[PDB]
Amino acid sequence: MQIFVKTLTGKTITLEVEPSDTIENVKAKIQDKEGIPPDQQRLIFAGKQLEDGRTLSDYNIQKESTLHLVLRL
Amino acid sequence: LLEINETLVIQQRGVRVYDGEEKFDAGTLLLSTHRLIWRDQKNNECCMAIPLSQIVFIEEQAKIVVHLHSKNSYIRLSFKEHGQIEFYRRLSEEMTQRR
Repeated sequence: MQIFVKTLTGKTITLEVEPSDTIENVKAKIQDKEGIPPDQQRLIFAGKQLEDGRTLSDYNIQKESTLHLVLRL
Repeated sequence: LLEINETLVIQQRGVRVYDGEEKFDAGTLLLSTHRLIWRDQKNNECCMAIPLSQIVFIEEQAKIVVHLHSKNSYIRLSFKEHGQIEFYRRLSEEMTQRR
């Protein structure tokens, strides 16, 4: 499946991933095409913040979902 | 100024609204089940903002920050008159189930 991580610019990163994928892994993809260090990333999902050592599966994220990216203050 | 099926959560005063970092606006922020209402000190143009469905993520800075959407990503709210974290609690709880 492929999910999308929208930035607060309205930019959308189309990421191809699997449910076995972890959040930091996802942040790796982000950085391999947006510059953003994983240190500053915060993948949001319906308000809930997504912690690193947890696979997408744990958050019950499905195909074509939409997550958001918000830089640490 | 509330819509049908929309109900009040809490009204708290002494709020300020900063853009990025600012050398604000005083008044009273009012949260609701669907909107983030803001009634100003100067009644002439009283009652403005009402996102809540767009606010992507909220947090604490040191005051509560709100990423509502070259330009700033958020606005932040300062609670001069005590009423912080009773609001943070109710703003997170309500905002997350507003999808």
